[PDB]
Amino acid sequence: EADCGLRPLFEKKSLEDKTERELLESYI
Amino acid sequence: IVEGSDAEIGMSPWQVMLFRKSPQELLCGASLISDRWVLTAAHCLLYPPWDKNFTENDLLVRIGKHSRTRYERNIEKISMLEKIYIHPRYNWRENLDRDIALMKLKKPVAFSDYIHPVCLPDRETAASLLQAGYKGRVTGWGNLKETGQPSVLQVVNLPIVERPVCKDSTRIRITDNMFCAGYKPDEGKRGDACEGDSGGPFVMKSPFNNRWYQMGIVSWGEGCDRDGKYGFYTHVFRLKKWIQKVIDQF
Amino acid sequence: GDFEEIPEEYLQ
Ligand SMILES: Oc1ccc2c(Cc3ccc(CN4CCCC4)c(Br)c3)c(-c3ccc(OCCN4CCCC4)cc3)sc2c1
Ligand SMILES: *[C@@H]1O[C@H](CO)[C@@H](O)[C@H](O)[C@H]1NC(C)=O
Ligand code: NA
Ligand code: NA
Repeated sequence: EADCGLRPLFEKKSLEDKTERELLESYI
Repeated sequence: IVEGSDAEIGMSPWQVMLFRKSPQELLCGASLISDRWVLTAAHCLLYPPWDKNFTENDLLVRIGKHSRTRYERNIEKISMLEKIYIHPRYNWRENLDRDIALMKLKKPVAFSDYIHPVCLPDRETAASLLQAGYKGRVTGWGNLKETGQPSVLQVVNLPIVERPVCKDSTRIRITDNMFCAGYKPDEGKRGDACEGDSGGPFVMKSPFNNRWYQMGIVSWGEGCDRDGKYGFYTHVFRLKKWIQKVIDQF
Repeated sequence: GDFEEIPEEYLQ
């Protein structure tokens, strides 16, 4: 899908969820 | 989900609930990959050892939910299935190799703030993110412990585990079509999917384009959150050719 | 607990 994986309430508004930083910090 | 936490509203808009018509009950998790296709584990639909063999008419797919038991009026959408496709080489007799199935909805579902598809990985995304130590996310309305039920969708983040470690934790023969995940007994952190969560998505957020990708499908485990044991997931990219085949042809 | 009743339209 064109906009697959971009969440209306998060990525689209540029807001981050409570624990996504945990994932990103694990990607060396 | 064992040792997880309540999900935020709209946190996993691709999460789908596989719901049995009668008796009305939660069977498994699943994921929305387009307006008319849902991805899940083959074992959710077919597993002879447990006398399981559901057809299109036996169940419903509920999308956009948060609460496990409530009928979320004006928020969730319930759909009927047109057809179910199970991998021709799904190995239920031995190790659940190629534990994957596709379901075609009778009519497309309209997207909303709560309903939105997840991306399928490309070879490059899989190569870059499917590495030991890298964390993924699992969501579901499954049991809170091996041996109760959550009120709302639960979430837990888990690190992918080195293939040798996965292999040495079980007697089951593992294939290239699976990967395992979970914390090690010494890491001082727990978490795992559990009964009712299987068939659900294991996702990762690409640091390159900020999109969420479904890297795995909750497939099998021995117990839930047992030390020295790990959850096994279907390698979605490895089976993408089959996925595209079904969708393109049907 | 058990599940809440869903519209009949979805059960036919
Ligand atoms: O991290 C994970 C990853 C996957 C799973 C699964 C799926 C899972 C686990 C194990 C198997 C069996 N394995 C044999 C070797 C490889 C497959 C299958 Br299929 C699927 C769990 C589960 C456990 C019990 C259950 O119903 C009990 C209730 N039943 C009593 C008998 C019938 C009803 C339903 C789901 S818990 C769990 C944690
Ligand atoms: C499962 O159900 C299908 C469709 O009703 C049937 O064709 C098949 O014989 C059943 N058993 C197995 C093991 O597929
Ligand atoms: Na082994
Ligand atoms: Na474990």
